[PDB]
Amino acid sequence: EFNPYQKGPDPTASALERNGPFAIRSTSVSRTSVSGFGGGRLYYPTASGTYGAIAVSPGFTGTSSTMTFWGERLASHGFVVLVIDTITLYDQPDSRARQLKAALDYLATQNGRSSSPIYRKVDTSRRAVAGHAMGGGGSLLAARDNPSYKAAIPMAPWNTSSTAFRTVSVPTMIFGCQDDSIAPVFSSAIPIYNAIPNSTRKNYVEIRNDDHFCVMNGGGHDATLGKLGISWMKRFVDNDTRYSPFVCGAEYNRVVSSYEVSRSYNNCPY
Ligand SMILES: *[C@@H]1O[C@H](CO)[C@@H](O)[C@H](O)[C@H]1NC(C)=O
Repeated sequence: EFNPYQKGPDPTASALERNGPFAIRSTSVSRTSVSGFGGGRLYYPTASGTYGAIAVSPGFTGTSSTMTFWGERLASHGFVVLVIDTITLYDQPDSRARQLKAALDYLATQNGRSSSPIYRKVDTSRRAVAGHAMGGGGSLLAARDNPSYKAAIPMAPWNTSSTAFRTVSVPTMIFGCQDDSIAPVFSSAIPIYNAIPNSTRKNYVEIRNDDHFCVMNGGGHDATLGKLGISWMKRFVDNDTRYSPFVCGAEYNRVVSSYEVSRSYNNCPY
């Protein structure tokens, strides 16, 4: 099927386990130069063309410096990625959802500014969210409230009641940390997964024998979580069905049946 959003080589496991084939630059977004979020860190490919836009939120008392992995790893596979700082360290999930929307609106603005390093670099119609803990809840609430979004990746989601997510229509991949002692997977992440309609493309992958920061910088799951996140963004932000096997096929089965993973659920195939 013709796909104008397809970029980069045919994917193989080893390639998706490391920084991608797009050379990237990063720049700081000053809190003072934006409204509706606390600024953050911008990653973009230096090669020409338009790329999907992704906004990533930290959790409670979290800063963008703790998620630079996701900025670099996603951008280097061919996305424009803004890891936000929030207005306050203490912003709740609903607030983080509004800030993720403003962050994506910010990218759409900068796309039309001749001065911006991402001038003419953003496909403003192809937007996704992701986040850690209350940022994960926030990404899923932003997906609920903005059903034009292409993908959400909540990671170790925290407080928000599962009942909030019974109408989510955005393709959602959730990461769990099996021994999360802040947001226990069986009471926080898995009920959220289960609440999403079975008509929505979804996936849950849980990291074995690890706690709440297993998805964050220094978490020690770059190869697996990076591969799954790149693959989910590629599949849904870019409509790139070459990535299906990494979320539903042979390469997914090898990962979820490995010693690194304690659970997976999905409504594959897709
Ligand atoms: C949910 O969707 C999946 C994939 O389409 C399907 O295989 C499965 O049987 C569905 N579950 C229920 C309860 O219908």
